[PDB]
Amino acid sequence: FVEMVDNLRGKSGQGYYVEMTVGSPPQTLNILVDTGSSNFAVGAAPHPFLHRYYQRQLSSTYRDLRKGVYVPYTQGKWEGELGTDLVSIPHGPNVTVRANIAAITESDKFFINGSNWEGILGLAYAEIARPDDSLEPFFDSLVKQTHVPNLFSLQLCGLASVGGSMIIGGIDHSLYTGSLWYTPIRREWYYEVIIVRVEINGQDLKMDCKEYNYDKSIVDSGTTNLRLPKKVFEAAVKSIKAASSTEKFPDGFWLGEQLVCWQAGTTPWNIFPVISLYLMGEVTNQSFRITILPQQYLRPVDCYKFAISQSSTGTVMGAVIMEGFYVVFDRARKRIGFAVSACHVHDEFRTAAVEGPFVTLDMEDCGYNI
Ligand SMILES: NC1=N[C@@]2(CO1)c1cc(-c3cccnc3F)ccc1Oc1c(F)cc(C3=CCOCC3)cc12
Repeated sequence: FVEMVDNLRGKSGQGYYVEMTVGSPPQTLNILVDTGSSNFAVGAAPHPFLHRYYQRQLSSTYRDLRKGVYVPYTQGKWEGELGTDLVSIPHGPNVTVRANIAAITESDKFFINGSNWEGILGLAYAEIARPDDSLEPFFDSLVKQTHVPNLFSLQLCGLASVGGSMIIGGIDHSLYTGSLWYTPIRREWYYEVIIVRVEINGQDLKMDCKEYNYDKSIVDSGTTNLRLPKKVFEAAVKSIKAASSTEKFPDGFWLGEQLVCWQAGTTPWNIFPVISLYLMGEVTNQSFRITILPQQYLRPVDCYKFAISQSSTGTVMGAVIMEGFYVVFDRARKRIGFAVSACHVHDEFRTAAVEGPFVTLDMEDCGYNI
């Protein structure tokens, strides 16, 4: 899938985007790739932050659905007008599909000042689409209307410019080393998974594993940080604090309230512990683990921010997790694959890892239910 490699760009902390076209003749837009939502929505008015926007008046293939959509989320809001049009991905499969497009006509804290994207591609499932699950997500339309296989994979490589690959309809083996290990998609809404054990430098946090997935754990390309439920974050910080105690930092730093700095080239990587998440495996009583480095959870702003934070919406495996791995969203088999990314950032002492099998009992009890 050579044509799709390196089809993602971005700025640190502002997400990864892919070039798309909408309408006839095609209008080119850069679109944020978001596995944590399910709408395709694009700027359609001259907001001052935008390089460009969708001009429905210029598209002969535009169809109005004559319905509005209103989308508040935890950190912002957009609203718009529903329609369909022809959509393609220039550095994707050689196909063109008729997709739902929300033309964004009002927004708050959605667009980012200085960013180079103009819309959002929600790759999650219809259950969390707005206004409801009748609005078919883009990927659902793509698979229904073409022979593109029902899967995609992401290699996120990490203002400094970031890069990556979105392989639509397949897997590119040059993007990872070792084997893929798969964890089940628990339910098709978000890309929900189940974490069955957590270790900091190989030391089990020893919490009831339900806490790790309260109220859910998801794989989310549209979140920068690793977000952990409050109780788990407390416990994880406590352990990370202890493991790194040879150098002392202010309390606010652990809350993301301030940075920490060292002289260029002397960041003490080795004093910071690795973080391991064991995920439910494909087989009964079988798990595997993924392990990330401080290179993943200490974000450049040599100064750095702590990129793990507390959550009230469950665990979010954001860019901090994903930049460690090649991640396969195997929708066809209701599973997510992880393999060590060929592009992840590390040092000569430690590298991100995907390892298994491990023996883990009562993994079904780790899932949260109402
Ligand atoms: N993953 C996720 N995507 C969000 C929030 O988190 C998001 C992230 C970004 C962003 C910002 C910075 C860096 N990287 C990003 F992806 C930008 C804009 C943005 O917009 C929306 C949005 F409009 C709706 C929703 C939802 C709609 C319906 O229910 C599910 C949530 C989520 C998001």
